[PDB]
Amino acid sequence: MSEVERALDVLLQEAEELCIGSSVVELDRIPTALEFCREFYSKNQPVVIRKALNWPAIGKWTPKYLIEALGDRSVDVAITPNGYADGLATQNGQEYFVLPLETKMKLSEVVRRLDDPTGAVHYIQKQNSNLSVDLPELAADLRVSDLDFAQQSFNKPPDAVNFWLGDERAVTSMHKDPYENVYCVISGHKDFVLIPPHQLSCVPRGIYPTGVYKTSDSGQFYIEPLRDEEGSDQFTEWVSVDPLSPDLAKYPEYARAKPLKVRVHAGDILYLPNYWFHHVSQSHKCIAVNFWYDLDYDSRYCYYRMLEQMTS
Amino acid sequence: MSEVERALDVLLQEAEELCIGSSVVELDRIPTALEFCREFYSKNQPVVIRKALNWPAIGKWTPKYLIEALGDRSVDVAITPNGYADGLATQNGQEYFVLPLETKMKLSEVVRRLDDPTGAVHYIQKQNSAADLRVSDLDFAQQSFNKPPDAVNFWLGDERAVTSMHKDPYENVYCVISGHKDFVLIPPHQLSCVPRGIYPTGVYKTSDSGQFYIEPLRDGSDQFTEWVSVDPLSPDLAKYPEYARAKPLKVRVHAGDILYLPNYWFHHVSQSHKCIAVNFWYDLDYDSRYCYYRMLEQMTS
Ligand SMILES: [Mg+2]
Ligand SMILES: [Mn+2]
Ligand SMILES: [Mn+2]
Repeated sequence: MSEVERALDVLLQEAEELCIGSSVVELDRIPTALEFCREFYSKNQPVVIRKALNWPAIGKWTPKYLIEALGDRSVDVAITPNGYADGLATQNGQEYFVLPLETKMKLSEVVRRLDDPTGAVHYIQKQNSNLSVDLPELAADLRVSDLDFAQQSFNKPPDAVNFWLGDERAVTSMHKDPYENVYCVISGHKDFVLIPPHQLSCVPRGIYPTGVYKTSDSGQFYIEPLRDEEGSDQFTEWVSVDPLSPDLAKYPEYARAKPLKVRVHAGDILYLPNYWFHHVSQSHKCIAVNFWYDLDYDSRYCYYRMLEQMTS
Repeated sequence: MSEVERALDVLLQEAEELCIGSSVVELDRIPTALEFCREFYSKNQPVVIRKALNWPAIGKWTPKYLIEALGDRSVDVAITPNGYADGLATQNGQEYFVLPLETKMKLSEVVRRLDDPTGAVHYIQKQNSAADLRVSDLDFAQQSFNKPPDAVNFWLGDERAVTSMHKDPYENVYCVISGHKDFVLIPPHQLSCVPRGIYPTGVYKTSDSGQFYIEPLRDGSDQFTEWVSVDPLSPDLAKYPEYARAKPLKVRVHAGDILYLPNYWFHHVSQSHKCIAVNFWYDLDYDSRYCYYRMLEQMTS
């Protein structure tokens, strides 16, 4: 055992014994601002609040209603053959991190293609504050003030408000974000697998060549590698494990992770704290809105960077 | 640089660019419980609140008044020859970590011996948990700790009494009643910059002749203690060059001020002569920072 490995062992053993990040707390009532700050924000600890929201959207947001309310405008949509936008796929003996095929099409076309269980996998996943930038009308059916219990801890308005509408086959592969995340399912349900930052040494991460999904004149999908001016591949660091069916012989370290499963239904709120690993699945035609707030830096970020150094 | 040292250098580089724990925040008024939780508790960030308390004590309490109040009672007094209780001391060519000679003498003699610079260094340290204090003024912090104080300690002592650098595993709310207290503080993540050593523990004892000496303490093979080796006021940067990378903070806390010293922060304390203070300890609520700190301790072992 190296000294670095001994230190990582100490970290994991202490966090296990102290029950750090070992569960998703489940509440039936929205907590006070002080409660949220003390018990979840300051501990970097996820919580799900059941049936917290009765926004008008939760009732009325249907694909048909959205087509009418948005005037059937053209929307940006991501397409993959496999359902893994921003995810690993193999071609000609090489594993790539692949970006989705991104295109524009009328919302009605998106919905028609969500109804074809055979064709390519579609997802309105653009994030980048796509709700407030590209679909501001939708904001009228939300009451963001209801999120105050959490916002007072972040102490700033959302840095992004995002809209998700997805196929059942669209899976978000495990990754982390540098934001505090308040996730609100409007219709259907989302299934989360979550892993806390301090378990970084149990999550295998690899450096992969990057590609993008393109389609041939025949409509056949393939991966086009991104190979830049310097000649080399364009590389991306990405989580290597599939949480739904992990290969513990290939990745012994993942045996030491304790992933947490939570399902979030229409009207539920999920607080996903900054730098938590998450893998996301969804019911068919699931609609969700999420609010991202920039993180307030402390020593835990510096420790996380140190862990990245140690596990490199 | 080795693997462990490359990791520590990454830690310190990231904390230096973000200036983590680079300043003791200064406040004019007592914050809300939410403000304190969001800004200070959750960030492990020390803060000093100026002229925050208007307790009766701050006016009344003196050696003279305390005499008449408790009535010349016998009190728990700590005594040292050098003024370094829980500090390092040399004897027989070997450096020891020495606990204080603890005794019980009546409080009128304490005051007499305080202004004799000829004698030993004395100070009173009591853990009794009154009507001259408005403890509710600290609710803002209590609500963030979500439990009453685990201890309330009274302190009265000599300017010669120096509390050497060390860390505590609890949240500290320090309230100065009379005089001022000088703190040198160091963030926990700078542990690798603070040189530590293993020392044989002892206790101070007086002779037939009243002469002080360190009695090596034992359980046989005698006990040992890990203790910080550097003196922050006159550091030896040639003997301890890693300490050049630490960035200590200095803060003076006056009568009526409140200092929040977060758990596991290194601190070296001094004070004016006959300074009086109280402080409230709260047992920490364990989080990821503590686990990282145990890891960091393993890396600097
Ligand atoms: Mg796998
Ligand atoms: Mn994400
Ligand atoms: Mn202390």
